[PDB]
Amino acid sequence: RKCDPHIGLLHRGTEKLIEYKTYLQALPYFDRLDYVSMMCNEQAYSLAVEKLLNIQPPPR
Amino acid sequence: GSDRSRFLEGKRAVEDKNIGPLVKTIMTRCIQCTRCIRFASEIAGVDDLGTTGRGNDMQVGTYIEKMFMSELSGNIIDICPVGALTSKPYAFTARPWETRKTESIDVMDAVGSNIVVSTRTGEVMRILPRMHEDINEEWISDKTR
Amino acid sequence: GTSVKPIFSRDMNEAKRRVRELYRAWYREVPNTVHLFQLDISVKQGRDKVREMFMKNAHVTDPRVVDLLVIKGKMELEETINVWKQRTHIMRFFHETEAPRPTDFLSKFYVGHDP
Amino acid sequence: TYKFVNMREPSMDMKSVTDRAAQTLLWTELVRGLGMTLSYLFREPATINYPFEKGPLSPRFRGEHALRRYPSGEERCIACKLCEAVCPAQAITIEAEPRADGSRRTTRYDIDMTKCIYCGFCQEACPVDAIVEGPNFEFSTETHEELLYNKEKLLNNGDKWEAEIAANIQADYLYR
Amino acid sequence: GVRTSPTGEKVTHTGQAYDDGDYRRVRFSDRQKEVNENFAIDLIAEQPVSEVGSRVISCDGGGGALGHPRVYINLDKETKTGTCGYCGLQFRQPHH
Amino acid sequence: SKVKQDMPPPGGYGPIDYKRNLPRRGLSGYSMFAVGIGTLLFGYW
Amino acid sequence: YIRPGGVHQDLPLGLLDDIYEFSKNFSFRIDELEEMLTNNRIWRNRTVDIGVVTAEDALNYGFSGVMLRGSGIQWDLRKTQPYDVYDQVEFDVPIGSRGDCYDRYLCRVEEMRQSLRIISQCLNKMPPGEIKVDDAKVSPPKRAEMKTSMESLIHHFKLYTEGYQVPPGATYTAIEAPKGEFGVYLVSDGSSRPYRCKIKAPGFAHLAGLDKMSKGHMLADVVAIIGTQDIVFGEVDR
Amino acid sequence: AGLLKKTTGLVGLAVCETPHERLKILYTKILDVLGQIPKNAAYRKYTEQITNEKLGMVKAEPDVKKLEEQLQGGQIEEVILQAENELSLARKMLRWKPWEPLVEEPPANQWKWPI
Amino acid sequence: TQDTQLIAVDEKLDITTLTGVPEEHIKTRKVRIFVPARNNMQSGVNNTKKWKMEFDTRERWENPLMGWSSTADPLSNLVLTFSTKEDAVAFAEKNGWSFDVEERKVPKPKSKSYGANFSWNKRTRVSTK
Amino acid sequence: DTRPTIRPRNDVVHKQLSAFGQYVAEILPKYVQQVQVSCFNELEIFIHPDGVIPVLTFLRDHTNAQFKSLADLTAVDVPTRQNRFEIVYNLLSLRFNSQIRVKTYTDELTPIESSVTVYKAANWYEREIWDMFGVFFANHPDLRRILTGYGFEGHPFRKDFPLSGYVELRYDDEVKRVVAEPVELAQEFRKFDLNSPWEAFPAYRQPPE
Amino acid sequence: ASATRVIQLLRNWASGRDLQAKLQLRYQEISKRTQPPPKLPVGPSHKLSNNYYCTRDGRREAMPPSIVMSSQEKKAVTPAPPIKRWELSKDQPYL
Ligand code: SF4
Ligand code: SF4
Ligand code: SF4
Ligand code: SF4
Ligand SMILES: [K+]
Ligand SMILES: [Zn+2]
Repeated sequence: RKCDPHIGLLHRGTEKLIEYKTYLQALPYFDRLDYVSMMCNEQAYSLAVEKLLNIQPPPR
Repeated sequence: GSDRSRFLEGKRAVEDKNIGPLVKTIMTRCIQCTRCIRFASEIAGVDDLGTTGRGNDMQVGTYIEKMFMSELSGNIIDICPVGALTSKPYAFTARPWETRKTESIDVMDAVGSNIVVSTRTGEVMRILPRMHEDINEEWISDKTR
Repeated sequence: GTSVKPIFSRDMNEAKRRVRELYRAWYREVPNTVHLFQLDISVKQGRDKVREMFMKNAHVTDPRVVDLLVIKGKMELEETINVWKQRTHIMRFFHETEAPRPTDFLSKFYVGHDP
Repeated sequence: TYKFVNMREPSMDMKSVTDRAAQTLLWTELVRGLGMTLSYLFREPATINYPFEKGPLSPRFRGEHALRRYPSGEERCIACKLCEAVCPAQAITIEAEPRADGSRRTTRYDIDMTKCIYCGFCQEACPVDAIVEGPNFEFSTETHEELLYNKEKLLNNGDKWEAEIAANIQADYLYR
Repeated sequence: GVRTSPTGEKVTHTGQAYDDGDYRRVRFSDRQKEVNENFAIDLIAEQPVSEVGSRVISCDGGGGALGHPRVYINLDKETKTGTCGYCGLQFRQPHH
Repeated sequence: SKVKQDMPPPGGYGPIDYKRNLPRRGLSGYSMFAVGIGTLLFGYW
Repeated sequence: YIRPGGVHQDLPLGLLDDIYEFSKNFSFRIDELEEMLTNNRIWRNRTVDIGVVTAEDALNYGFSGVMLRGSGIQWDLRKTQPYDVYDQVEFDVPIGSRGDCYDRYLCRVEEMRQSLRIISQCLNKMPPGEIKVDDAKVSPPKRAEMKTSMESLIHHFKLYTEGYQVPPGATYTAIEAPKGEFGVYLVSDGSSRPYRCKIKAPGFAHLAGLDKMSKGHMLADVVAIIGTQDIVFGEVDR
Repeated sequence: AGLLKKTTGLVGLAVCETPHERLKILYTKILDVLGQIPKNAAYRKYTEQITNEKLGMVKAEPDVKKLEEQLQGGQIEEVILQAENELSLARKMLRWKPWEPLVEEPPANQWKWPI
Repeated sequence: TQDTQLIAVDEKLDITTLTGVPEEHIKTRKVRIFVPARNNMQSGVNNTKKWKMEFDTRERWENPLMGWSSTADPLSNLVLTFSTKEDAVAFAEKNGWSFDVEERKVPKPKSKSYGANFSWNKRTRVSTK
Repeated sequence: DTRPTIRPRNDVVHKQLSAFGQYVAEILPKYVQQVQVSCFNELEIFIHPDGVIPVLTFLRDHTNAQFKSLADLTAVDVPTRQNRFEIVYNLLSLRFNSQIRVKTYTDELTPIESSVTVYKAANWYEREIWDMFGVFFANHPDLRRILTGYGFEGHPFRKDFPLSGYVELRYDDEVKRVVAEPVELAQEFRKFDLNSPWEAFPAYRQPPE
Repeated sequence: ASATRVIQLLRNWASGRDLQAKLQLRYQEISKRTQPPPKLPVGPSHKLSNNYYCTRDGRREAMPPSIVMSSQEKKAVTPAPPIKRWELSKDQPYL
């Protein structure tokens, strides 16, 4: 009838520790966010940081 | 500044000079801003620092062996924008990005110069001057440093 | 400027009313926690702790604050009711493993460099 | 461009419906499911014989941290603290002090394996290739304290795996 | 070289040895004090000082990219031998 | 010298199959029912 | 590996060949999985019409990725808002039909096949060039250049000690992650460290809608449903 | 019109057998509800414009597919759905009435995020 | 503005009971509002433009096993930034933390002149270049 | 290309987003305080906190907006501001393939109307902002902690909250229980003061005050 | 760690496909684990002239966000032109 999910049983303070680390230092956090799809998380973070920096990666 | 170099030749190297047990000198890092010379001439009074030669070989030092001994000598460590002049007691002890800075007041003399104690791992590492423009400008004595 | 939005109550009396009914719920609940959660502290030994928790923040006077802790206490009651807190979570209120701390200045001076 | 993954209406010819009823009564796709597993049992298993057989690796593999040293014998580390300043987990503790000779070397270089994330950022940050991630990965310990590496333990690892680590860097330094 | 303190504890290259009246030595009994016998302080000493025939010389530590950043040492003082700040190798002008 | 890096062969890699290849096999429904009924009849006799 | 400014280091020599060899045979494994699950009357009974979600309900519930594609909603960030070089590869999005568990599973298998096609295209179209942006202030210089030149050494030191200062501002960038639309709201302040990095997680929204899906469904259907989301609590709990 | 589509694609969206009439009545309802909004308000102007154009396109084209292409709002059923949504939005915006000037200037530098 | 029977709550704002801070760490601490002094090692003033709030340093002992800097003060590495002094003190009073604000020191405007280096009557004439 | 490293700049998207920003500003002048388009073509609308329910609904229902997916709802805490909490709504329009940002402000003790009625996806998001920051959302179906442990005391994502918290956990055999104790780290977090004292970007140079 | 011909027919028939052509075990087709040294190329900014960082700067050409309205007939507009309906895949329209 009702199914309340009690998430937080694995809540690491990722978004809090990210502030205390530099952008390069915060890169391995996203690899540890979703552990079945990994390079996609790094790709998202890299696209965000590149867009903020107004730079583009080489075509290769 | 740029992000690369177009210098494809051999760099220069300058023999180090000794000026006492407080200021370690690696003169090959000197950019010859002559700020130490002006500080010694005006703020410290003693005219023992200067230049030698011309061109790329003109080196900043004392020529003859003579320690830069003054109550305000260690301040040249602050004056040098590069690592040419460095604090000998602090040499190879800590990195700037890791020391916690706590502002305090010197108690050695009675002027009461404002200082910054940089401590890491609960241990005092060095004393730097803090600008006040009334007490100590931005200098401290050697007994304070 | 001096006048700002309210949370739930529009005066201190209504906030005290909400505090009163929250205490009502907690006081009625306590023995159910003692039995259901298989606690070993006496029933009174939990009711007085509810009283002490209510008396802790008895100094606040901003109404919006009072509604805020009313909601927070309601949430803690909600967790306690449908076994969302566990034995360890409830027992945290009675700080058991914590060694008693001293209050006089002399013992603090004897023990370490702290205020 | 998009495709409809499930938009197939079954044909209602007498043959089609007879085949569907035969599949229902005489379980057909179920027999196909049995046949697939029969085909793979008769196939070769993929298990390797550990520890007599080891899964393949690459020269870039990140494992047990180790401090290298120059061929002369002097340690490569100069206590520039780049590795400590770049570790995402703050697993490196460095204390430096000018040695008797005069060279600046770490009086303490501890790396906490229980806090390390094995990113390899330290080995990139090192300007003298002093700290590396060795090829070793079978270094499990029975007690926690054995995973808190000291300078001496890291130097022992460098002296032990030097033959492997030198070759691994030799086969990868050109990519970096 | 690694030597033995009066208690029995081997001193490391950093001059570390627990005091006799120190409880911490309890950790080392039934175990060993992990120390590195190959002392960098000694190992760099017997490396021969190269007789460089130029006023200044460039050291990269050997191996190019395998070594340390290339630095130039000024060999002008006849009373001392120029020592690379990265690897510790010494150099000296041919008797000036 | 020239630059060297991991590259596809000069003519490019071969074709890569991606479509579903679930093969079709087995007799028709009529044939399956006929075989079952014939087996039943033989057993009955 | 993937880092702001490109990638850490280039591919080891002889890796494209191995990827081609693997992707050549991966189609057989996909077909075997299909033959194992697609037409089975047991799987086609525990996943057909089990966990149906409406199109507007899915859109309002914050769903993304497969749970949109699985319910007729024609949306895919790889095509609608292409990022990187996704506007070059050719692929088809497996739009679902009924929105149940079986339709989403079929969608996932077809996404596997289409991604195999994209892998073939990427292998056949690898261009020459470098691996990181040719800017030593956002990407560390090569180790060979660092040990030889002043500026490379200084930039390497500062990047690995301080980092690249990101201009002040805030952005929300999202990509079609294999789960859904994984995004980041990155808020900088002009320093070398982020001010606030919020993570938009498809798993969060999908698990928020678990109760709406499981209505009248039994416990076994709930076991199927928390699987059709591919729920991962590393991403959910942030 | 033409042959009716079997399904609309997106689930839940049932195929509507009376697209033209439904769209016409919804657009007329939207216009009449807008009539209550004061003319100076931008909501009235913009929504009346959009509804007028789309009503004209609905009236002109009798072909369902050509009308779908012309409206550029996906399939027709999506168009009735969004017309209902706009009608409800206008009904609620009658109550909200955002035509009034800004309620309150933000306190000093709430924006300006170099900090 | 806000038409919901907008109530006067003149008494000063206090969230000391809504932050979760324990008993010990809310009055025995002393925050410090100050503009950080320029690092005399460098010559850049970009780090002396934002006020900062910090907490008093507490005991920092050595870990018996390895020698780390063990501490038991949660509010030791937490330093807030503020655009203006008034906002920082508003935050300090709002959270019920004792403060001691130091005014922002500013370098006094000097009077530079190249000609004074080569003066004819004054003592500012330099003896070297 | 002349800019092989500089990210390409699109100006048509900038014009379209600016036009829609003016459109939204004219549509709802009651709540829209300030609209701006970033250099990387992202539009942000700063509204009064009372306009949370109306503006969103407009962006969800208008034919010219059709933002029917709450991608993300988050908050940013800036202590130096009066109303420190800054709630951010990210919306995506699948019909016009466009992303919009609606950002409002709120202090510690001011409630915000829950957007659960408009965006039913917000229901969980709101709880997170309540749990992480403490912003109370009125008219919410159920507000509760969603990430922190049961009985947690505080809002972790607040800036005035140590990253190590105040309480750690342990197992005590005397009480045979997972007890909570004051935090005491073996190695304290080494706070690195890495910030160049030289101005980085002349463009974002705050005028002196 | 090759099956006999009799077995291969049983595996092939039980599966209905040629398994020997496409196996999931890598025998010798893999790339050699030892490879010749690579020579990585240079980027587009490895020039000895006309390489001033002012032109190549990416971070310093990012202006602050442009405000279009602040609190201190005209045809209705849209965030972007409406999406265009996707077309069926000519490769394989219906699965
Ligand atoms: S202050 Fe330093 S850099 Fe300047 S001249 Fe003196 S030694 Fe050289
Ligand atoms: S830190 Fe500065 S002074 Fe020292 S070597 Fe580098 S550039 Fe020269
Ligand atoms: S590889 Fe290990 S030691 Fe090096 S930075 Fe990463 S976690 Fe730290
Ligand atoms: S980066 Fe290398 S040289 Fe620098 S401190 Fe670490 S190990 Fe030593
Ligand atoms: K200096
Ligand atoms: Zn050397």
